[PDB]
Parts: sequence; structure tokens; C-alpha cells
Amino acid sequence: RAWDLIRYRNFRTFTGTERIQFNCLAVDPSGEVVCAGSLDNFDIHVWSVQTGQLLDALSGHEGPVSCLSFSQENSVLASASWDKTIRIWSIFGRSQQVEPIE
Amino acid sequence: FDRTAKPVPVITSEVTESLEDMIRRRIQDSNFDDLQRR
Amino acid sequence: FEVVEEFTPVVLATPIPEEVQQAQTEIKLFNKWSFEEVEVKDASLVDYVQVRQPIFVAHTAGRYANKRFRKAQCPIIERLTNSLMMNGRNNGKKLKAVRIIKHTLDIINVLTDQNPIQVVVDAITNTGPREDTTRVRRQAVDVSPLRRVNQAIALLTIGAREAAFRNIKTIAETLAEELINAAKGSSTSYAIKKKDELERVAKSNR
Amino acid sequence: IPTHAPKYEENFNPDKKSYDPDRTRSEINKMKAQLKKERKFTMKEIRKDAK
Amino acid sequence: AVPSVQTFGKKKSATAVAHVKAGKGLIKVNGSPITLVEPEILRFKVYEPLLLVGLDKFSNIDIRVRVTGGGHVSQVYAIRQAIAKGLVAYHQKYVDEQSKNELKKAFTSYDRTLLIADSRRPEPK
Amino acid sequence: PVTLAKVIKVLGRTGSRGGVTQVRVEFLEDTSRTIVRNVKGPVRENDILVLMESEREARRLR
Amino acid sequence: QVDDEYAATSGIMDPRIIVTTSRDPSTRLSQFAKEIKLLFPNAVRLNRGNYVMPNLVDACKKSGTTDLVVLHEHRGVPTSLTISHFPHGPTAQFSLHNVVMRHDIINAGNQSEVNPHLIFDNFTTALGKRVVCILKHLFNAGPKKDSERVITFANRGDFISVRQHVYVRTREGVEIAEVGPRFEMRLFELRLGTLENKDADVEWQLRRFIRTANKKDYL
Amino acid sequence: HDFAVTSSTRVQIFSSRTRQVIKTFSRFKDVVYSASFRSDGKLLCAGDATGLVSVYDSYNPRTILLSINASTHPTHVTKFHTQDNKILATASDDRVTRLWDI
Amino acid sequence: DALMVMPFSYVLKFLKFIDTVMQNKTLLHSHLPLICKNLFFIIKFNHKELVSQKNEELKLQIN
Amino acid sequence: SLKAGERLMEA
Amino acid sequence: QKALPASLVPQAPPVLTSKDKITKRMIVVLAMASLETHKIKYVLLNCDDHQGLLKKMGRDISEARPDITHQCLLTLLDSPINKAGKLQVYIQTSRGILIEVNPTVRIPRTFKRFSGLMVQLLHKLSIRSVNSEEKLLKVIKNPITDHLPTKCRKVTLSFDAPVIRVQDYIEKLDDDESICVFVGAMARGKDNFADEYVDEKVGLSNYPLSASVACSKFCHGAEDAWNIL
RNA sequence: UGACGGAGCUCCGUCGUAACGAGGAAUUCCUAGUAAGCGCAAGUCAUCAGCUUGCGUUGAUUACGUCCCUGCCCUUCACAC
Repeated sequence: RAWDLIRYRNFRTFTGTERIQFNCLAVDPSGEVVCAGSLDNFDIHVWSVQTGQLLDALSGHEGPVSCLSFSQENSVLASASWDKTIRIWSIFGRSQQVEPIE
Repeated sequence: FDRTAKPVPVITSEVTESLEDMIRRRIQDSNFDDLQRR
Repeated sequence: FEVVEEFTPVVLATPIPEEVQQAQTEIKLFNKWSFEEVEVKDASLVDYVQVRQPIFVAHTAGRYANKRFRKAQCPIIERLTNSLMMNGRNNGKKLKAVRIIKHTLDIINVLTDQNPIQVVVDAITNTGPREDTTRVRRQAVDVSPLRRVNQAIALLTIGAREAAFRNIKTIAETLAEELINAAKGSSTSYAIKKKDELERVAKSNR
Repeated sequence: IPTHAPKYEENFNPDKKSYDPDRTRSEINKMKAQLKKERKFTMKEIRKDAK
Repeated sequence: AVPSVQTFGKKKSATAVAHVKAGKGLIKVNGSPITLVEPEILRFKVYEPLLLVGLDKFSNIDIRVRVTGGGHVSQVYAIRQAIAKGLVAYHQKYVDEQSKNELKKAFTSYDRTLLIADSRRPEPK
Repeated sequence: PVTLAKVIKVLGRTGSRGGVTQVRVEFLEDTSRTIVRNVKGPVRENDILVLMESEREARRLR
Repeated sequence: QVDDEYAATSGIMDPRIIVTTSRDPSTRLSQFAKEIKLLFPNAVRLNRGNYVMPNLVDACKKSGTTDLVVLHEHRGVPTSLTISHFPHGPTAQFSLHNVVMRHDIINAGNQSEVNPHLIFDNFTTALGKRVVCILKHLFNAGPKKDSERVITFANRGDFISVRQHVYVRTREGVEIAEVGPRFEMRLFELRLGTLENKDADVEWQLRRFIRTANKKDYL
Repeated sequence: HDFAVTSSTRVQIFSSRTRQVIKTFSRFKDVVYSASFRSDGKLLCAGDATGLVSVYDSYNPRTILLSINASTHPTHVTKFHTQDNKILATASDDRVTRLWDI
Repeated sequence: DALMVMPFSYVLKFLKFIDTVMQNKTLLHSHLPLICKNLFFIIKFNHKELVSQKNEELKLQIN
Repeated sequence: SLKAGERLMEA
Repeated sequence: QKALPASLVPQAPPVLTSKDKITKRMIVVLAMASLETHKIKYVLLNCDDHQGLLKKMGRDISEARPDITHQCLLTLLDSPINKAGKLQVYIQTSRGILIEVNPTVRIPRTFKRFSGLMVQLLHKLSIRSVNSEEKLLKVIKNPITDHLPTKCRKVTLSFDAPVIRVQDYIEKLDDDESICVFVGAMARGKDNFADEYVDEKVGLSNYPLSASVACSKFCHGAEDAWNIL
């Protein structure tokens, strides 16, 4: 759920297709991409704040994503799981690349 | 002497003619066995 | 003033050759060349001619194709070894490449008393084409530093190889000659000739 | 510089066979080729007929 | 009971089992001295851990390494992973932790593969 | 004499010829003077490039 | 109704397909591997160099891939095709006959990559309905009504003929043009599991050595 | 201090203690005219009736480091410069004593 | 993106252009928001070069 | 054809 | 009192081939050679002998003269510079086929016999000697750049270009270098065939020059410049 | 960037540098344990031995940007814009 403090309204709500519980969240520095994680899905959901559609479900973790964060400068995404690994996602750009680290 | 399995078919001209006729019939009726969003 | 971290002599039940202890004092390529005095003379090749991390042997099994610019962090000697092996018959044979390179540094040190690693660095820096051409006719265009180092290694390896393809001179000696000449800047090195021709052609299409 | 002359066949036909020094060597080569063509021709025919 | 620890190092199919106990500094690979491991050109690679921490630490332990599977390169990688992991585990169990800390620091500062298995798991694109 | 210029911005949307990147560089000698150039190899920011000529201004190379 | 394996995603998510070949494929097999992806809109070709099947399936499963396709050959002649549906099957094994590739056509030109129209003809038995279910879901849904590109799966005595045409609706009928490739597929093994699982239970298998195998029909 | 003797078309290096041949250089096609070492003793230079001067690594007969065709006349004397390692002196029947550099 | 491609030399012509627009106050109020956005980014993008110059005529234009 | 910016430079 | 060479016996100069790149050389490039074969038996298409056949092919018979290519090789091959082992010739067919001409070859002086070689060479891709010891004509891989010397100077024969003296030109060039001359075997056409790869174009005489005349004129200067005699 | 023999890819020792000598024009494919080299198994109701499928070992260069060319496809619930 997305909130504007100026008018204190829930200006948008994002929901997964599969009715997934979400535990961790991160917002792009540009404030255009909102990305959340779950303990039940093993994948990472992404939405557009402007339209609210689900852009893509980022996959590759064999365990639940525990927590999430974007770069304030580089705009890259860092994800972690109980899969004993860290994956760096370059979602922005023409090509998508993932860098896993154990 | 007998033969054991099916003989492999030969794609002859009349078979090609018969097949494409069915294709032309299906499209003329727009009868397509297609997958659609539910 | 003095600090003592070792209050007993060290004798290991398994014998160790003493040069290994001398290596423990300092990490040296093949336990025979020091990286401390090696510097890239040209500023541009810095941050892409990586020599600050010392290594005993060129082999590392690093992950150097994963990202775009990872190849920069590779030791340059390992890059030369990887470029040396080529042409199908030598494909898959990195150990032969390491042996050939070790012979090449031996030859270089013999011919010139200067540290061979600095000779390698000088050759690579000298042979880096600073400007090139692109097809439109041709138009002159600048050259990125990684393209410089990659293309430099390519010319050095290719020239040394082709020079010894059907000649008595072996791969190690033709390498040592080509790197020595490139470090000198003499036109004798094939790579320097190609660099000069490329930059001149771009000058014509400037 | 040393001087040498080219070797070539006047009236050359690439589709035509290369000329052979030994006639018996050529003649058997002809008929080995003929046998193979006839054999492969027969084998496809018997298969299709049997099919 | 003699203080001892057991560790494993894996590279491709090559697997090395390193047993590290209190001792007088005997390092053996497959029942032979570490100086006799082959290929010769890559020997320093298996010497690689031994050199960083200094031979003094090893004067007080014996180590036995058994290698099976894979090729020569993979076997050497297994040996070096196993020796590093065995040293760290032995100093963990039987020595102060400042030890385990600087050993881990030096090994990871040089090359992390001494401690962490390097698996080129397929990645789709 | 050949000058050195550190890239500060890789220009986008420039439609240069394939394999060619239009870029903005700043001369090391003068941190004020900037020039736009065309580069052949892959490039990131914070690199430095050796310029034979310092006067030519980049043009979109078709 | 659509089967349990596909019912979860039938009409909800588009399929993700990977096409591969046997180890050390010949050029023609790779060329055929190049055609098959172009048949399926969401297919991606992957080189099978030194890949191990449990690694292959596991890596593809991590990718979220929906289906995996592997091709075999004999002296540059495609011979078999297998389709395995993730995450737990089924896996179908097909045998290729009378294969004619588009590279055998001179000046053929480039194809269209629009979401195709699909034709399944003469599939009657429950097994026939099954085979349609696997084959149907490889493609994307909701093809545009005027989409010009059509694929047909025609059953003729268990010998499924596949043709792929581009049509133009004329004022007095419809005209179609073949684009290729041509080949004949016959299912001969269907198992409840991924292709890695040689131990998967068999839903059905083709008995060639039954006496009536000369004449018995299945699809 | 192993000592080198030039005999016929070969050069034999004898160990001081063993007083026996420890190295043999027989690559020379014609008669060999010199076996002088460098100051460091690492390299050995020699002359031939063909006039070519070949530089070998001392105690490594297999490897040839440098070969120079000083003249088509016989080369009888080949001596390293004692002060400077890099420069090698070559004297021939050509009556010109060329000073080479490695 | 179009304006970032502009070399600094064309910025000075741009500043001179904006100055000339100022006298035509009819054009000024017609497209005031656009003049603000384009002028002011330009100062942002190449601020370092702009401040560097000592040119008196540029100093009066900016004022 | 000429693009944004390039057209401006002419203008 | 500089001493004599020990061996004063005449020694044949080496045959210079593509594998050797260091040696100073003159390379004459006969660009746009009109050499094509067609079954009637394959015959080298000619401007005069096959007019109707070329019209069926759709190619103009003006640019269907292998005689010019034949004559240039004769004067080039017969030049003393070739006898001194300092010249190698490459031929670029208009279709895009590159031919390496071994300096040792002796092409037939009659054109009809020369045409018999070209169909043999174009189809068999190689020509062997009478004693079967060396390949004289061998088709090679484009581009022409790789086969040429590592350090070389490039020029074309352009009527529009300024007139230069070939002797003064070769003299002012360096020694380790080599000179490559692109000669257009065409009867007529634009001089842009080699423009991609050459650095400059030069004129040899103010009057128009035939390909056979121009290449002969250019090489004579090298002999005077290099003292080939 | 050879052949022969021995020893454990490495080391040691010996030698020695009719047709064809690494393959034209064109055209195809290819991005990491990938290209390529090497060997060892099995023949799994279709196919395969003129071979097919597996298994391990060694293991790179260059790109991972660009829509400039060439094709295909899509568009015409706040804040800020």
C-alpha cells in the first residue's frame, strides 16, 4: 500500500496474482518501481507505482527472499534469501543481468 | 512374409492437396483450435 | 627499535626448499619476479593493466567473463597466457601456455637484465592503438582503454605466433623478442607496425 | 630467380573427370563408380516398393 | 584423545579430505610429501596457503590429505581448499579465535576460493 | 604531443554508428575545458582517453 | 477440462520454453534447433555443451521455464523430439520422420513472429486429447483474430503432420503459403515426470512388438 | 668453475670436481672456435668456420638464446665484454672485429 | 537528452538567444515555463565550465 | 533524418 | 680496405612470397581484372569472342577484356625487378576473387593459352609446376590487407591525381617499408576500386596511361631507385 | 607447438625441421564451465552402429552496449510530469 502524506491517502495498492504474503519491501530512488519479497513464493515481485501493473517476477532464488534494497546511486537491486546467497539484479537497462554471490 | 510395424508414410502430392484443403476449409470458417486467456 | 613475532627457529617435519621461505618473505611470479617496482608508465593504461595483486602462478580459475569490465581486475600475465593458447590445437591447454610464458620471461631477463614484467607492461602500453578507423570510406575514432589493452595483447600474441609458425625459432623466443622490441618501441615488433599503420590511417581519415 | 612453367590441361572441363595415366586404373574407377550408382539406385527402389 | 579435525575441499568431481591433528609439522598428500604433488608447474598453487600464514603455524600440527576424482587441476584446487579449511578449523577448535580471525582475513584477502567452494552453476539468459 | 581527457558522461540516445559511442570528456590539463568525442571500444565513466587532436568536435557518424 | 499440470496456468501465464540439443550437436541439428524456437513464440535456444541433465532441469526450473525441448539427430538428420513440462511432468517423446527444413528452401526469406493460430485435426481418443493439451500450451494465448500466421497439427494414423502457413483472405476464399518446416511426429513414450527422471512412472508407452502394432491406432 | 674445451665441431664443459664432461654442445655443424663464458657465467658464446656465432645458456645445451651471422668468413674469436654484459665482441677472418649487442 | 548532447560552445549561443528573447517580453510570457526549464538545466549540466570563464560580456548577459 | 538537438544546433 | 665477401659465387635471389613480409618489396595490384568462366566447355569470357553470351549474362562487353590483365602480367613478370626477386603480383577479379601470382611463373605469351590457365585456375583454385615442386598461381583469402607486408605504402594510379615522379617517390620512402601499387586493369571506370584500403592516390603522367604502360613505367623507377639494373 | 622409447598432461633420453603440403569466392553458426581439444562407457520397444546417446578431463578470445544498418513486434488510486 502506497501513501501520500500531503493528503494522507492510500493512493495505490499492489497485490500479487497468487495471493502471496509479503515481508520485505524496497522503493526505487526515482520512486517509479516498487519491489517486494515473500517467505512463501521464492521469487521477487515488482510493480510500477504509476500504473500498478506487475512488471515481472524476478526468479533465481531457491529459498525465500528475506530482505531487499536498491542502490540510491547505481539504481541496482540487492536481494538475499535463506538460500545462502546474495544476488545483485540490474533490472534497469536494455538487458537484465543477475550476479549471485554465495 | 509379413511386416511388423507401421510403414512410414510418404507425403505424396494428393496427400498434400488433401491436407491444405482442410487448412483452407478451417480458416474459411475461422475454426481454430486455439488457446485463450481464461 | 625491533619487533619479534618469532621466538623459535622454524623446522618443519616435511622438508621445504629454502627458496620457498624466501617466497614467504615476498610473493613473486614463479617465485622469481617481483611486482613491487612494476608501474604502468602511461596513465591511461592504469586501472586496466592490473599488476598490484601479486601471484605465484598465472593460473587462478577466476570468474572473469561474468560482467562487462571484470577483465580489468585480471592479472595481466594471466591475460597474456590466455591469449597465447589459440588455434584449436592449443585450445584447452593453459598449462602449456604457462610453461611457454615462464620460458619467455626467462629469455627476456637473460637478454635484458631489467625485470621482464616491466617489459611486458611497456610493450602492452606502447602497442595500444590510441586512435582507429570505422567504416562509414573510413572515419577516425578514439579508442577505449580496455580495447587498447585487449588489442595490444592480441597483436603481441599473434605476431609472436605467426613469426614462429613455420620457423626454427620457438614460441617462447619469438614472444620474448616481440615483447622486447615493443617495449623498446622499435618498429621491428609486428604489433608496433600495426599500431602505427592504424593510427596513421585514422589520421588520414581525420 | 628460378623459372618454372605452369601445368594445365588444354580444353579443361571441371565437370569432366581428371585424366588418368593408367587406362586400366581409370577403367576400374569408372566401373566402381557405376556399380555404386546402380547399387544405391536399386536399394532405394526395393525399399520403396517393399514399403 | 589427540586433538584433531576433519575438513573437505571440492572442485568439480575432485574431492580432498584433510585431517589435521597436533603434530611436528608433517604435511602429506595421498601418503606422499606435499613437495611431491604434481603437476610441478602448479605446485606453488598448493603451496599457496602454506606461504601466506607462514610455516611457523604448521610446526605444531601434522596434516594428511587424501584426494580422489577429477583431474590434476581440480585435484590441486581441492587440496588447497582442504588445507586452508583444515587449518582454520583446527585453530578454531584448539586455538584462540584471534587466530581463526587473521587466518580467515588473510585467506579471503588473497583469494576467497580457499574457503568457499567455487561452483560454476549454470545461469540462463 | 597527445593529450589525455577523462570521460565524465557517456551520452545516450545519440544514434551513433554501431560499435561507436558518443561521449563527453574533460581534459586532465584543464578541469574546465570539456570536449565531445567518439569512441570505438566499450567505455565506462572515469576512464581517460588519449587524444591525438584536441580541436575536432564530434559529429554523429551515420 | 485442461489437465491438472496445466490447469494451474492454463490461460493465466504465458509459457516459457527452452530448446536444446544432444551433446556435440551437428550443424544441421543446431540449424533445426534454430527453426523450432521460431515456431514457438516464447522459445529460447540454449547450447548443450557439457550440460548434465539433472543440472539442466534444475537450472531451467530455477529460471521458471515452463517447458524444455531437446532434439536428437543421426548424421545431420533430425530423428527424435522430446517435450518435458515443469515442475513435475509430463514428458513426451516424439520421433521425427520426413523432416524437411526451411534452410533447404532457397530465397525463403524471413518468417513472421506473431502469436500463431493453431489447428488440431483428427484428435479423438483420450490420449489424443492429452497430446493436444501438451502441444497446445507451448504457444502464447489470445492470438489476434486477423493474425496471418497459422500452425496446424494434423493426425493421420498416429503420424502427426505439422505445417505452418501464412495466409491472405481473398474476396472469394483464402489462400495459404507454406513456410515450413515439414516433418512427422509420433508419440511413443509419455511419463509422469521430468525427462531427467528415468524412474518416472509411465502414463503410456507405444507397443511396437504387439502383433497388432501393424494396424492398431491410438490417437 | 666448470671449464669448456672446444674440440672439432663440439664444446665440452667439464666439472671441476668430477674432472669429467658434464655438458656437451654438438649443435655446431662445422668446427667450433670458441667457448668463452660471460662474466656472470650464465651464457656461453662460440664461433664457427661458417662464421655464425651462437649464444647458448651455460649448462642448458638444448636452448639457443641468440644466433648471429657475424660474417660468411670463419669466426675464430668470440668473447664477452668483461665490464659490460650486453655487448659481445666477434672477430673473424673477414678482418673486421664486429662488436655485437645482445 | 537533446540538450545534453549540446557542446558547451552551443550553450553560449543558447544563452545569447535567451537574452535576446528577454527584450521580446511578449514571447517571454508566452513560453515562460519552457524557457525556465531548458535554460536552467543547461546551467546545471555544464555549471563547471560556465563558471570557469572570465568573459565580461557573458557576465553582463547572465546578470 | 535530423534528430532532437541536432536540429537545434542548426537552429 | 673493406674486406670482400667470402663467397662471390652468384646466388639466386630468394623467391619472395606472401609468407615473407619483412622484406622490402614492390607489390603491383591488378584491381578489377575481368576474368570469368562459363560453360558453352568452360571458356574465359572475352569482349570479342563471346559477345552474345555476355549479353545473355547481362554484363557489358566493354568490361570483358582479360587481354589487358594478360598484358600487365607479361610486362610485370618480364620486368628486371621480377628477375631480381623484389616484386610480387596480386590480381583481384571484378567478381571478388583474389589471385596470388608467384614470381617464378611463366605465363604463356599467347593469350589463348593464358585463357586456358584462367579456367583451370578459377576452377581448380591452384596451379602446379611442370616438375611438381611449387604452386605458381593460388587463389587466396580476401581481404588483400593480410597478405601484404606488415609495413607498406599504398598508392593508386589516378589520372586526376597530381603527377609525381616515381623515382623521387620511392627514394623519399623508407627502406623497411614496401610499396604497393593498385593498377586498374579496366578499360574505363572510376578510380575508387581500392579507395577503402589505400591512403592516397597519385598520378604518373599527365597524358592517359594504359595499365600495361603505367605498371611498366612505375617498376622501372624502382629499378633505377633501388639500383636493380 | 614434431617422431621414437622409458618413467610418473609432467619429466627424462635420441634424432632433427598420379595425389598433396591446412583449403578461394561466397555462405553458416556462436557469449562461460560457452567455443575448442582429449579420452571412457551404454546401445534402454521410436531412431541409431556407414552410427546414436551418455560420462568425465582441459578450457579460452571477443562482446554482454547499440536500434546507426537490416528485419520482427507493440502503442497513439496521490506527488511530479
